[PDB]
Amino acid sequence: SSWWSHVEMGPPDPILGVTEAFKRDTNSKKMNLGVGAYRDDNGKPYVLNCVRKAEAMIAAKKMDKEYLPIAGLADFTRASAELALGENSEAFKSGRYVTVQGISGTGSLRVGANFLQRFFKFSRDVYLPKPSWGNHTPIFRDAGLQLQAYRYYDPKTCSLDFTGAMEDISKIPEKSIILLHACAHNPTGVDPRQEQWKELASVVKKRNLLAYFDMAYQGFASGDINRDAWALRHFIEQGIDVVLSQSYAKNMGLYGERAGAFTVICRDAEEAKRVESQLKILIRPMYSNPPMNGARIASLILNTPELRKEWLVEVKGMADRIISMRTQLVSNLKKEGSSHNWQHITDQIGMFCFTGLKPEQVERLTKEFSIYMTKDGRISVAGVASSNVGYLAHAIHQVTK
Amino acid sequence: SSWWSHVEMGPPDPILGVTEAFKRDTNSKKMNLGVGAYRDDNGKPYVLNCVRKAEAMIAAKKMDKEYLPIAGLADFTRASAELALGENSEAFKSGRYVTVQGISGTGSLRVGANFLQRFFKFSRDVYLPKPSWGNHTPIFRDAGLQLQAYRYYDPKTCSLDFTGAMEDISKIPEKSIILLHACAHNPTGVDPRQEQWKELASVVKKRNLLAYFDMAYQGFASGDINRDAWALRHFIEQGIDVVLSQSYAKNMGLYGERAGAFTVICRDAEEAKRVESQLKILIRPMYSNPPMNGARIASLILNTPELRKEWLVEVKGMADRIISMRTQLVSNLKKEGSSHNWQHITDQIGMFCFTGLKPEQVERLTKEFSIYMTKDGRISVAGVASSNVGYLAHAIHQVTK
Ligand SMILES: Cc1ncc(COP(=O)(O)O)c(CN[C@@](C)(CC(=O)O)C(=O)O)c1O
Ligand SMILES: Cc1ncc(COP(=O)(O)O)c(CN[C@@](C)(CC(=O)O)C(=O)O)c1O
Repeated sequence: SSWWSHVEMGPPDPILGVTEAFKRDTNSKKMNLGVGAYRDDNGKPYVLNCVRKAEAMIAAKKMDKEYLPIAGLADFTRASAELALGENSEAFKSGRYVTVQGISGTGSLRVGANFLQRFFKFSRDVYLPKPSWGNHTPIFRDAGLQLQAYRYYDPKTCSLDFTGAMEDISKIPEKSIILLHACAHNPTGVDPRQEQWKELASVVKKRNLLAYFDMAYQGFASGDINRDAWALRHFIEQGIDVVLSQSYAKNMGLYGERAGAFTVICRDAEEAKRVESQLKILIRPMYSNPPMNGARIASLILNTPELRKEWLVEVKGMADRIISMRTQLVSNLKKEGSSHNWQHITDQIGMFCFTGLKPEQVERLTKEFSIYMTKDGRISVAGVASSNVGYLAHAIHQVTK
Repeated sequence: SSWWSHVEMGPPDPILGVTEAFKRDTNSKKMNLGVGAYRDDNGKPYVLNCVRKAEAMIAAKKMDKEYLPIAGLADFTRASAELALGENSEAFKSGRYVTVQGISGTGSLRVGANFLQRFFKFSRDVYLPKPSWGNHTPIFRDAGLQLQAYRYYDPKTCSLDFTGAMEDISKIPEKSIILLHACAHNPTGVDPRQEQWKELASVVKKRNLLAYFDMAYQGFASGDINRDAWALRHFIEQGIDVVLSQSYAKNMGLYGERAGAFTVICRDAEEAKRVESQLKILIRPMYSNPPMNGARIASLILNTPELRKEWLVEVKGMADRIISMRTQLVSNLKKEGSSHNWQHITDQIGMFCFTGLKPEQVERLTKEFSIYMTKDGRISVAGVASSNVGYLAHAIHQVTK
């Protein structure tokens, strides 16, 4: 017997594990529609133009690789706050916030759950939608809080169960924590309507719950960043002090560089100066300081007028294309002769489609066509190219026929 | 009352907090001898030549920014294992290890403490030397283990208390955890002698303790990487299955890029395949996947024959210079007319000197000369340039006179 003879084999990740499996397939026509990762119309990873140019200035500049403050690059930190909040914003104009650079959305989400475990003295309960992104569970559980659920999706009608959500939300105990997805709900692609949001805001404010916003797709829901931050701002402007996590993994295609941020909306500037210190105390014994590259890239872009403009034209370009892939898919399904209603494909927003396929179908998909998706029926439409939309339509159809 | 009205002001970091304070000083002659960060002889951050060239190949190559497996870049991962272990090594040749890319030394150290909290079923006790690097405490405490201490430094004689260490170590309960610094003990600069190491190995093996090695200075103790890994290898070759954390922050000057790795020495290749899965399950809900840049740089260097050679000439160059700064300092102290014995300055190895200065002296140093060090009397000699060795000697002397 050794030290680790009792450590058993744990399973591959529900999501990430798909990329691993995909990797090993020898089928020349394999498609990885597992993770939410953008591909150009050639079905090739796409590094944004503004990104290529921002990296080049960094180089040109001959910058050091010295340790960053515990909290991250100030410029990035500040530029994020702003991207989330809006320049007009009183919250931002008053400095009543604390933004800390995190290890992308995941890392921010975690710093945040660990902050909460430590200082949220009113409850240990975090409420997640049904369904929610898989990683939300272990992130919160590992940080040490309890998990709960509120109704969200209605698979019978392929949309938001608003009456059920309102009922569940209306009964969450006061001062509990609720996780809401800012826009492009994962894995559903169905977000509450503006009017619906106004209503949720009321009940959240009414029940005095702490709103935890996960903002991983700003600019992917509508192709417009300010429109994507509506709901978030609407909440804060209603007097709800939220906490939020931002990812630059998809909107900037900085996936493996890992750039993100965790923000806390406080009552005052002084309150923020104290939350800040405790966040740093939290981060220090975790990874000490954050990865500089991704943050340097982001910041140069966010803070360089022409990089910001180009960035926005590119975020528009990526959303339009997913749209053109959605369109083409449904169209192909009818063309293959599909008797099914594929309306949700084009109804849904974001990088995926929550297709409704059963596990046997997902299974057949992988094995007969070398098409990889998650077991919940979620496909990354973001990863389809003009060249294989036909192939997918066909397979989806065969296994559905 | 708000959400965070009860969150109090926590203090600035013992180490990192020094850089912050340093930042704000307007004294044109200020020196930051707080953190262990290398400066060239002009007292300027130094980005290694092999680094500048490896970054350039990355660019030239026009590589993607796609998500990395949960465990890191394989090449980096493997190249690390090797750097730690040696190519000859049976442990390495047998594949009885698991190396996971971490967020530098800190992040690896943490993934490791969280793994231990989760799977080390024999104790919750981690033994640290007296003194140890400040961050070791909160890293382990936050991960959830208990902290203990074993005697190490003897301030009366400015060296290792070998008889006291052996006594303390000889009584640590079986299957407990002990943290040992591979080389260039922080903040002491005094490492056990080869013969001393052989002896420690015996008692560790004898008491059946789990050896946790912190390898943040490989190549900084002697200017030779294989010599720096002696002790580590000696242990494993004695049959001790260690766990270790590596940082590329100093030896490669990748500070803010954050490249590191956590390794576990297992009994078999199959045991390693199972520890690996659990490590991934651990990492996933933490930061999901690691920062690619630093790892890409490291790997290209480690795995490119000519980059490895140049890298080694540069690691030699950095160690020699610290040595020349140590020499020059003591020399200057006598020249200023110091009545004190500064022998430890040149006796000590690594990036610092554990000077012995009292807090009032440290305080006067900062305020009258704008020279920043940690309160424990630790100065980063690595940060001295030919141009200010005189200034430091003089100040040290005034405040000591
Ligand atoms: C809702 C949501 N939040 C946070 C994250 C975290 O991403 P980051 O740590 O890379 O910033 C993701 C990632 N969703 C992806 C793209 C990736 C993943 O599973 O990690 C997905 O495939 O669902 C997400 O979908
Ligand atoms: C013994 C030891 N282990 C691990 C680390 C972690 O460094 P990394 O996370 O940057 O890889 C350091 C850093 N020691 C420094 C340089 C930096 C610090 O305090 O974080 C020091 O000034 O002591 C260290 O001294």
